[PDB]
Amino acid sequence: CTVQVRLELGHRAQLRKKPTTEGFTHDWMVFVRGPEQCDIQHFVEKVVFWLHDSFPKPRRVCKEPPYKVEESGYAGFIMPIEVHFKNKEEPRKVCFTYDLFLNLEGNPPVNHLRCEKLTFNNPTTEFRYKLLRAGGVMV
Amino acid sequence: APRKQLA
Repeated sequence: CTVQVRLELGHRAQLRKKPTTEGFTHDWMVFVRGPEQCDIQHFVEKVVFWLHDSFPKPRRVCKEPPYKVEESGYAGFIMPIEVHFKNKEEPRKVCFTYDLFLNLEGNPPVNHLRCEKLTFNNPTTEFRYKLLRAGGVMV
Repeated sequence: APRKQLA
């Protein structure tokens, strides 16, 4: 069998009304989630968000939903996002590279959505069940 | 929109 599951990556950003003491101009939020009706927790062990080295403790882990990071900053950047699976064999994880871009002052808030598709060939019985409970479909 | 410099 071959099982396909959908992931949704996305982010929001907007100008703060008041810059922080550090000079951070924006609030933003990044997320990994399933499409409507899909609880990806069935097959996702954790999501690791790799922030820019300019952030303290840049490696941010969510072991359970919502898989997200809420932060404040002054600039956008490329954010590796690793999704780890509740799997006993390969693939154990997948790494997306996510563009966390901010809006320029005067322009509308960012509200970006990105749909990803994962294909698993011949998963174990145990892992197949997890994928199907998360809204996976055989292909 | 400002972005964090790579170099």
